[PDB]
Amino acid sequence: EKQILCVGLVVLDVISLVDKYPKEDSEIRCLSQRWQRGGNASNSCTVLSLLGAPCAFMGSMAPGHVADFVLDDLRRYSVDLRYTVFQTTGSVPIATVIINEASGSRTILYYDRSLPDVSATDFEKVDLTQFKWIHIEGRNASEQVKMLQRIDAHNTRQPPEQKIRVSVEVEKPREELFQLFGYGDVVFVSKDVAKHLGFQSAEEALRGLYGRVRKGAVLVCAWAEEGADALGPDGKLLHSDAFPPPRVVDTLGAGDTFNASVIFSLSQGRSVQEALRFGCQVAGKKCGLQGFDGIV
Amino acid sequence: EKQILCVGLVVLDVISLVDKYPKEDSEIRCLSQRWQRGGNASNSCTVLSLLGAPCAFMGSMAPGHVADFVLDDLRRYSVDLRYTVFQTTGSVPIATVIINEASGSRTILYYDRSLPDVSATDFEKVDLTQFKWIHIEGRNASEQVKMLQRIDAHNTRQPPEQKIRVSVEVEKPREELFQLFGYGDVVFVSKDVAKHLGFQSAEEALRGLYGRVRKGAVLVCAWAEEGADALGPDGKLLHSDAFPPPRVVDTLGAGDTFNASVIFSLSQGRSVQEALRFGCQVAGKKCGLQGFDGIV
Ligand SMILES: Nc1ncnc2c1ncn2[C@@H]1O[C@H](COP(=O)(O)OP(=O)(O)NP(=O)(O)O)[C@@H](O)[C@H]1O
Ligand SMILES: Nc1ncnc2c1ncn2[C@@H]1O[C@H](COP(=O)(O)OP(=O)(O)NP(=O)(O)O)[C@@H](O)[C@H]1O
Ligand SMILES: OC[C@H]1O[C@](O)(CO)[C@@H](O)[C@@H]1O
Ligand SMILES: OC[C@H]1O[C@](O)(CO)[C@@H](O)[C@@H]1O
Repeated sequence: EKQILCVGLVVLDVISLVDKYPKEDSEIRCLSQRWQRGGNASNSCTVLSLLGAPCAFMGSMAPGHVADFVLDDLRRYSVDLRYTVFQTTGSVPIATVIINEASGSRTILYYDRSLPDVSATDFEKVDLTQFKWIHIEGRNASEQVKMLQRIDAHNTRQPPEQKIRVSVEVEKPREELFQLFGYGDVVFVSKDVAKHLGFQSAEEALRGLYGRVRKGAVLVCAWAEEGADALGPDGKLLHSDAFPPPRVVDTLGAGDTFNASVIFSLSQGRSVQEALRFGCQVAGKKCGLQGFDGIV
Repeated sequence: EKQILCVGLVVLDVISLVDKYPKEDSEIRCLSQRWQRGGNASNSCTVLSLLGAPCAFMGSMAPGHVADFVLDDLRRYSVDLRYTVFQTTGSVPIATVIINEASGSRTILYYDRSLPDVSATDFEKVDLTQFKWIHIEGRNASEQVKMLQRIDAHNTRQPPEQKIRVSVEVEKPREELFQLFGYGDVVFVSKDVAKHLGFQSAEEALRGLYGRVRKGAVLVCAWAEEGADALGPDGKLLHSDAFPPPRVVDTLGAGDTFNASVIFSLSQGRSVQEALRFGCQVAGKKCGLQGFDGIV
């Protein structure tokens, strides 16, 4: 089977579990603290690997002990690391994550460490014939548009059944990312992006943004407890309710779990309605568990 | 001049500066992140060194790069490290500190790493003749009571002007620490401890706890924006208003700055009223500055 490639950034999540959300200006004893490999596209590889899809991760890396921790972790999941881009400057970014044990909330303090991003030129080296699906985590959009253009160009020269399917995620409310709406077969837009653009529900977001996707695309917007919606070319609004666990313990990476699961379901040939439901079910199962392993 | 000894624990503060206090379940970009040597008694040594008092720090240490960072930092301040207790298990504890750039608040998530504490037996090795003042950060009280007993025993055999002056801090609302109230010439009790015991002001706390200190002792309770109070044997309540800076930027270690400053003022022979005022002034100056260096 051909692999699913994810392009994005691995992050070191340094996770502090507390029994309540820290009141400002207090001192609180943490229940525990752990390191966990993170990053959106990186977490999606974890879930795709767990679901049984061969996959490859492409991101920048800076050698060192943090590098070794996260790369060792990806290897444990049998994620193909062929296209790691080693950088000679900067370092693996760090996210300081507070998990409220009472609600499973996650609050993320993020700190850029100036690691250079994967470039269009880096991407030119990928052997596209190896992949049946390529997922791109939106970050340095002007370069990513070039990567997406290279995939399109490849696709024109292939039969309908050998075309690489493409998804993109637009998760941060940053202007430069919106151009990515117009690329890919599947476009994931976050609730945060939606709300930043003045939309109040997944349905408003989809109706209000659909005109920006490429002809034939499916636009997907997950909305936490309210489930997830999608809108395709036929104009039909699709929805799944959320499937919460009996007790929500850890929502760090729930959206990434949703994304990977939708990608997997669609790549298996399932309908958008089915993918939305599967996505919500796996994400909801993940929320009732620490980390990712117990989803299967 | 004889030194001032502080017994306590060095902590690595990993500090994230943000422009607002993180809303639960959000993602926020940090303005910056830095390492800073911390720990109560450890921060007090920093300030005493800056004020021009020769001092020594005694705490547990676990070799490694964190150790090297904090020990190198203490050496920069010319703090005597003769009595470092090297441990072969556990590691230097880590405090994850969120500083709200808008208010200077500090919110501390603390994570024990099972480093063994300094013991009464460790303390027996100290050459008491070297010190004119010994400050003890309240932690493992049953052992610390033994250290305090050894200092008392030493003192009985010395002239009034060669007696070592002693202070203790009771900062955490933990039962085992309250026994320490009955030791030392100067007893610092925190606002947090006071409020945990049902007191609503520094004055209520002092009137309500004075019966627990040893005959002749001065009990001190700092109350942030409301200044600091003290109560000695003569029954007179003493007070200084706070001296806030024009802009409060960083209150991490303000209490430790207050403690060190009161200790310094008293060790120089100043009155309790003067020490309280000096303590409030140096602390307030420290609050308008990142870290400690600019206080002098
Ligand atoms: N609290 C919850 N209860 C039940 N299901 C949830 C909950 N939160 C999220 N989900 C499911 O996860 C899907 C994706 O959640 P999303 O709103 O994308 O969270 P996220 O902030 O992107 N997670 P993270 O990857 O850490 O950023 C939602 O559509 C739900 O189906
Ligand atoms: N916001 C403030 N404005 C002005 N002065 C302050 C302020 N906060 C503290 N101070 C001064 O610092 C003294 C000690 O503050 P305290 O209430 O002990 O804070 P703290 O929580 O122990 N600091 P830290 O060492 O990080 O735990 C107070 O008595 C004041 O004199
Ligand atoms: O992108 C930074 C952060 O977002 C996440 O990927 C969650 O989706 C975290 O794992 C990572 O630390
Ligand atoms: O004791 C743990 C924490 O308390 C402080 O000493 C402040 O008084 C911090 O510097 C340290 O990280």
